[PDB]
This record gives sequence, C-alpha cells and structure tokens, in this order.
Amino acid sequence: GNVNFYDVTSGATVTNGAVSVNADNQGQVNVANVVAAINSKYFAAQYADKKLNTRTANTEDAIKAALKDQKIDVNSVGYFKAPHTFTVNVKATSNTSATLPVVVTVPNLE
Amino acid sequence: NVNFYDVTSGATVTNGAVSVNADNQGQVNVANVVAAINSKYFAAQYADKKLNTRTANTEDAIKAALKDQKIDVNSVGYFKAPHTFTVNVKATSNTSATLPVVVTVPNLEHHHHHH
Ligand SMILES: NC(=O)c1cccnc1
Repeated sequence: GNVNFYDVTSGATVTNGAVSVNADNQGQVNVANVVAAINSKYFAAQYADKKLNTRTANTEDAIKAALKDQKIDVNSVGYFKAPHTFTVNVKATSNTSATLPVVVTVPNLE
Repeated sequence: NVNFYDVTSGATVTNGAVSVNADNQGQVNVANVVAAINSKYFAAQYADKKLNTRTANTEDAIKAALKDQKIDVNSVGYFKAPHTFTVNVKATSNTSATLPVVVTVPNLEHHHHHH
C-alpha cells in the first residue's frame, strides 16, 4: 500500500541511500548527473497484488533544495560548485509518501 | 535469483511460518496447508523494477515433509497432525530457491495459557 524505495539492481527495500558523483577538474557538477546517479541506483514503487507499480520521485527538485539549504546556487543549465557531501531527501508520493535520504559524495575535490 | 516474498507486504522472506488448525479428531488436510502457505508466500524473479512470479511445488513439498516424518496421508489428503514440522517449498528459475516453512498445529500444543 505504502510507497517504498528499492535498490534498482536487487529489488531490496531501502531506507537510506548513497551515491558518488565525480566533479570536473574545476570542482563543478551538474544536477542532471546527480539525478542520473540517484535514479539509476534507487526507485520508488507501490507494492500490491504481487506487483511493483513504479512511482516518479522528485529527484531534481530534491537536489536543488538540498544544495540551496547548504547555500549553494545552481545556474539555469544545472551547474554548481560541489561540496564534499550533501544529503538529498528524495520523495515519491502514493496514489491511494516515502522519503529516501540519499547521501551524495563528491570524492575528487582538490 | 528466485526469491520468496510475503504476498501482502512484498517483503523478501528467508524462513516462513504458518499455523493450521486440526479438526476434532486431530486430523489436518494437506489442502489446508497448501492454502495457508500459498496465500501468505509467493516466489518471483526480480528484474528491471518488475516481479515475475514463479510456481512453487507446495503440495509435493508438504507430502515429502510428511513422508520424512513417517506420517501417512490418506487418499483424500488427511493426516494425523504432529505438533510442528518444516516444509521446504521450492520454486524454479527460468534464467532456484527454497523457502523453509514451519507449520504448527496449535490445537495440539502440550503447553497453553488456557485452562
Ligand atoms: N554509489 C553510486 O554512486 C552508484 C550509482 C549508481 C549505481 N550504482 C552505484
């Protein structure tokens, strides 16, 4: 009945997530690359009747909101100066909500 | 890669357990054990955000468990219930998994809070 988050590859339910994203040599990251990393690794679904019904997460919005809470601006094409780490609260809602806290690490900052 | 899952929650299960009541004569029917197990647990192969259900051999597993306990089942599926026994339910892969299920018959327990 509830939306849960799941590991894309195993299908196991998850409560906490983590991904790594490499910055470019100038320490910049694009939001679209964070979105792709998170959404490739984790998905949301409502389970019923031996079936998973996928639900869209607000990954992009969640990333920008996490960055703004760390006082990091993103430009109109999605670039920002990355911190070493930030936590994204990825949300998916039900039809009839779940939040996955995903720690993003940017490991290659000078 | 085949796993067993709880029918209602969808959570993966390693070891299952069910309770099945005997009749007044202390007999249980295989069909009631089948229904108890299969109503609660199912097998599936997970891939690509999708569950692909697989058939379990529940009835055969029950009869094999009962045979190994030297418990005879009659032609209409009735047997004299032992207190608790384990059934090894199997499902096969298309690309293969066993769920041990503990079956207990509660009307035949030696200890009980009731008076
Ligand atoms: N941990 C990760 O950065 C990650 C991202 C996507 C898939 N698998 C792992």
